[PDB]
Amino acid sequence: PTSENPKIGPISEVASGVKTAANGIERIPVLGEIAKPVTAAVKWFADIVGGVAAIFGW
Amino acid sequence: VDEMAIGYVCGNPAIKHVLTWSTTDVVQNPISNGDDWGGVIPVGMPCYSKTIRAVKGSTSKTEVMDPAPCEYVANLFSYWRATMCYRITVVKTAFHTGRLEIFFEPGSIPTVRTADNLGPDQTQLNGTIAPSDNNYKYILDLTNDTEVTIKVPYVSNKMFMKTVGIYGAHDEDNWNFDESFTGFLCIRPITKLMAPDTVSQKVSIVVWKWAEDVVVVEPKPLTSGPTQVYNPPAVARDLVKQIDVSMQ
Amino acid sequence: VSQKVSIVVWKWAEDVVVVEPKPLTSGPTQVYNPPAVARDLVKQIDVSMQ
Amino acid sequence: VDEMAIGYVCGNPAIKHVLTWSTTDVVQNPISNGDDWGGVIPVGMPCYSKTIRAVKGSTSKTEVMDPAPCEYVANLFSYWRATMCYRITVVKTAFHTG
Amino acid sequence: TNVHNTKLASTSAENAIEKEQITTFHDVETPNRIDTPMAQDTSSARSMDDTHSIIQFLQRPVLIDNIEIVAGTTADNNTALSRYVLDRTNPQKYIKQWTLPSTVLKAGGKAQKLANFKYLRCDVQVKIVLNANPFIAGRLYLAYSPYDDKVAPERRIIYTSRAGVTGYPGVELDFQLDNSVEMTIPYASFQEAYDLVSGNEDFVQLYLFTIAPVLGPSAESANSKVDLSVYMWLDNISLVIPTYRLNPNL
Amino acid sequence: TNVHNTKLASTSAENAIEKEQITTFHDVETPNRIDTPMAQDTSSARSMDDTHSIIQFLQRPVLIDNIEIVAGTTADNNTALSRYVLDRTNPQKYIKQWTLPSTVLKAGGKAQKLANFKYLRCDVQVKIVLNANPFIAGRLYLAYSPYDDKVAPERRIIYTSRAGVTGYPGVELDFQLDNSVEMTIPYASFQEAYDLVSGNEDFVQLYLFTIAPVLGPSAESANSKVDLSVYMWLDNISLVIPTYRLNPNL
Amino acid sequence: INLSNKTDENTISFFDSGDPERMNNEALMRGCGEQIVNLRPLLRTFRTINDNWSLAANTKTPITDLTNTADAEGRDYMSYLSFLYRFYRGGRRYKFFNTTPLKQSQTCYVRSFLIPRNYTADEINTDGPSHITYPVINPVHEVEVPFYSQYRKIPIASTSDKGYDSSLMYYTNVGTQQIVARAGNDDFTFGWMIGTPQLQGITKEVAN
Amino acid sequence: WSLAANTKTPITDLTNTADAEGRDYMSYLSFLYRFYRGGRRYKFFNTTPLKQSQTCYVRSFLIPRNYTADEINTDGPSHITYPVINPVHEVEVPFYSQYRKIPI
Repeated sequence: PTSENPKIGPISEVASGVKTAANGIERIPVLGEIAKPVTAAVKWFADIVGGVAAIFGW
Repeated sequence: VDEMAIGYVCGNPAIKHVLTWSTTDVVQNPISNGDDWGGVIPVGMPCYSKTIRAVKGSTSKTEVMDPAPCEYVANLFSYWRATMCYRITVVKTAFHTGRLEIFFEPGSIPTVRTADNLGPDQTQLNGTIAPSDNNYKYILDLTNDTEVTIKVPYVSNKMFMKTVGIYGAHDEDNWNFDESFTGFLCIRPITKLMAPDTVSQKVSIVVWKWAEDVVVVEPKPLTSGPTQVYNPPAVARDLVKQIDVSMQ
Repeated sequence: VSQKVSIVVWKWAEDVVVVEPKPLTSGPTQVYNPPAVARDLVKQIDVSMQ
Repeated sequence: VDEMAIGYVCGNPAIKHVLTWSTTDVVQNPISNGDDWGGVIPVGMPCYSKTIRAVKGSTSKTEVMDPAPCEYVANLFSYWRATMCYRITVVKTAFHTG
Repeated sequence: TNVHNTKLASTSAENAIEKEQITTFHDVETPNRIDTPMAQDTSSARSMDDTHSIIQFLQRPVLIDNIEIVAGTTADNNTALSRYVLDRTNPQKYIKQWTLPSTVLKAGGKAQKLANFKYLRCDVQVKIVLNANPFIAGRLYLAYSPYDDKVAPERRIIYTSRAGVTGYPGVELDFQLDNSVEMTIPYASFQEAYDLVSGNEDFVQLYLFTIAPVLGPSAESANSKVDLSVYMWLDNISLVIPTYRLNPNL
Repeated sequence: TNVHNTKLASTSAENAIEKEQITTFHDVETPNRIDTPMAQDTSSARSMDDTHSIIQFLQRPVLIDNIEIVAGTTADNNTALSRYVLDRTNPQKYIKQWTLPSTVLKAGGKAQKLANFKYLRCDVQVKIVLNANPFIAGRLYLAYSPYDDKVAPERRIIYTSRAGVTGYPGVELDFQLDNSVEMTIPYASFQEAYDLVSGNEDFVQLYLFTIAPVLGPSAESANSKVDLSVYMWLDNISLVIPTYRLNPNL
Repeated sequence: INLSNKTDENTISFFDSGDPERMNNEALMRGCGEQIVNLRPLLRTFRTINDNWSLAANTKTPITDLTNTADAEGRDYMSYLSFLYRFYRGGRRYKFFNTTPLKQSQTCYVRSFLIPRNYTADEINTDGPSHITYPVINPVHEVEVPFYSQYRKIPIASTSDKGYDSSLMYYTNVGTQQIVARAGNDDFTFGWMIGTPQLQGITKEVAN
Repeated sequence: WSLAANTKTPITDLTNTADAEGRDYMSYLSFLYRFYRGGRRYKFFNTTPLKQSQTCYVRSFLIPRNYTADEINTDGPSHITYPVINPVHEVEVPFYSQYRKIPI
């Protein structure tokens, strides 16, 4: 994208995997718009499954 | 399903017209019987219909609107652009027959302007003053069929139209209403309603409204006041709530 | 024929460079708005900083 | 086209002199007839011409200028450097010579 | 040379001929034009719809007439088509007659587009939408007679028999079978084109006859009736030769 | 089945939708048409000329004005363009002014073709043919000012200087160099198309100024003069959306 | 003709027009500069529910005091869009801009705690996570409330249970005035769609 | 530019005056053109000489051009500053238009 700021936008954009115009009448799933299963996709659950030292207070 | 999507909300249809088509209604005359905007369907997302709730004690004259899910969303924004879709269903039997003219006229609507409201002028929409010959239309035969979905793509000399609509529209304030709609559909008979004496001498014309291909421009309303939901009071003597806008 | 001819002169610039974005004038840049009548006084813009 | 470019604005010509050249005008004498800077063309971007609008009631003596698109731009800046171009057209017939 | 927002006076090629649509300018030298540099289309009209032509405009259906025939009426619209016609004081009865192509040229704002044109060739397209509840019966015959107003009486669709009328080019129009009929009347002039200025002549008459009157219940009722609506437009069109004259009839 | 000159009543497909240009007929069953068998074009209109469209009709030059400036006249048409304008009671003098695009929509029978249409996008093409014997000299400036009637006075081509006027888009028009000038005024509306029904608004004014008055012999004579004729037409046209309404102004 | 009342499901679109997506985009690239495609973004924006909320000194004020009023008005997005749905989930964000006109104490501070919804301050402790600001150096609080719920979806209706999701307490050692703007966290969304209510427009008290 | 307390002041009040003067670039350069597009930026540096309230704050909203404050709601996107910690507002106005070009 064509910016003049060294930071193109405010946040980091996470992709989706949806395939519909977003303003259209066609019914679109909400699970494709964000994907946040019960996995290491969320930070804290990843920290638990990896048993990081912070979840123990270190 | 994502139910917060503008296409899922504005894609939920709602009944905005239920007209009565009698055997006496004249050809090339809008079907005015039954409802507050009889025959004339302002083509747009905003709300074109309102009623005035009066309470005496002087009178307060509160105005109430009839939004469809497409008109609820548009009210949150200033300008709109969309493709307006209308399912015009007729409640009849196998023994009612008739033709129905549904033509689109761009621009301003012929309005009878009231001190507190705004409605159509049925005298200026007859086949003599309003010939439907140079007009996009769909002649619907009611011999066996009942309905037709008419989609009106966005046509205007503006990239976006206003979302004000009927809000604060009256004899003095009528500009923002005209610049909130691309035109209007008028439902007129081409052939009087034929009906035996063994069935009803009148049919109902139900019209559902919804939008496609929607874009909304700025997240601020064009209204004099903020967005306010009408909470019906218990008794008719009761005054309605007004929200404090004093910033101090 | 006429005993006089007109000498029209058009003016324009090429190979232009301009140095600083501030005028050298005693006062700011002001466009002349012709008043209606010749008795009318012209507008003067307030330059008082307080 | 980019119409905000200094070369597009300063490249729009404008009439700053319309002089009258009569049969009586003397050789090697500037053609002074007709306009406020007769014969003399100050070579530069800035404006060289102004008139004084006087209004009495004492007098205020407001001065007004005649900018071309090149002189309108220069007034926004302090110093200028440019190549000045002048199309000197004569309104005549096939029977005027000189 | 390279100046903007102005075209200065200059010499040019010494023999110029610019042809706009029908006007042809000869100039001693090529005009000194100023056009817009790197022009754009800053509108949206080409995105809203297609730009219709005059041929398209004249192809638009126009509502000409709306008829309502009631049963149990000894009127010309309901009285049927007669086996014989022995005299002209007793001719065939019809529901409605149309002089063509006038009835279309004088309708739907078509005269506004035919104006400033001298010659026309067109076919007339007719569509009738009838509506009658399932308890009403009947049968009409839509036929066209060329030169009916200008041809001898013995040769007219009026003043002939039912078997003669129904020998004309037409469409049988039953209420419960054919709720709608279409008809193409060809270019009926004997000359190479319709004259839209001088000759206000009509060349084909369109008749709507009645084979069987409206058959409804014996009990008198406002519902034993049928409603008609006639649409007309042109087809196979050719407007060619301009002119400053107009027909005040249209 | 095979019968001629008639279409008998019959059943057909139970859901028919015929779309003519803009009208769309739904019928319970397919209409029972009668068309001409092995039809022909028995006219010659297609051989005489081409059938012009509305875009072509609107591209036809129309004579708008004929001006005649005489020398030795202190009239607004001959008095020249002034170095300064200090007051509005003393503005710049012009030969003729034109509100656009109205002056063209209301000319040459173009309103007849623009009728029954709601939106327009068009450029205005101007051609001036001047004629002046070889013994007359002079120089005019044809310029156009957008929103001149709606913009603040200080921003108008009227109420500005000669160097301001000649800073506008225009054509220098000398009598002995440029006997003819052309000009293309673009689509000047700020909105997506001209509204031909509701908004009778004009967006660009066309001015014909005088740099140098008519220079002719000292001896008074009826021959020391020039005659002008202004032609106008449209270009880059788009008529899109029909309507039953009309502007009574046109 | 067959005696029948049927639906053929016929659809007609007028005008021989171009692609609405392309034209809409062209329009937004000239008159908007953005394209709103969903209403959760409006639940992320912050909008005012009260532009002056006065409080008493040394008083723990649950913000339900204010949001029970605001949710019925329809002035903010979290209220206007709540009339289209029945359920909601996720946390909420509140911003309190100081507008206190008078000086009460040398050191004014704002403090916020958690509280189960529909509880009173006399029913809950001032423990747990808190956030403290000083309106003189930071006149904006910017606290956030997580979704600490017993249920995966909260109804906008009433319930038998109470204190099943978290809310906010607001404490000021002095009488302060606030611009109260709220929004949803990056997980807030509303439930499943229903019909619209009526809208309230202009009121014109006329002399009779 | 002095203002009154608890008063919503449209900046047209000031820009209608300024555009005719020719003092700023957005006005001087507007006399060369007829159309414009795009948004605008405004900076408000505080020069208030007197103290009225313990807590002074500046707030800015959107408004359609040539409207009055009595014709518009105080909703939509806003920006608030406190002149004592931040004496410069630095708000920006987008091009929220029905038209692709606005005439002067």
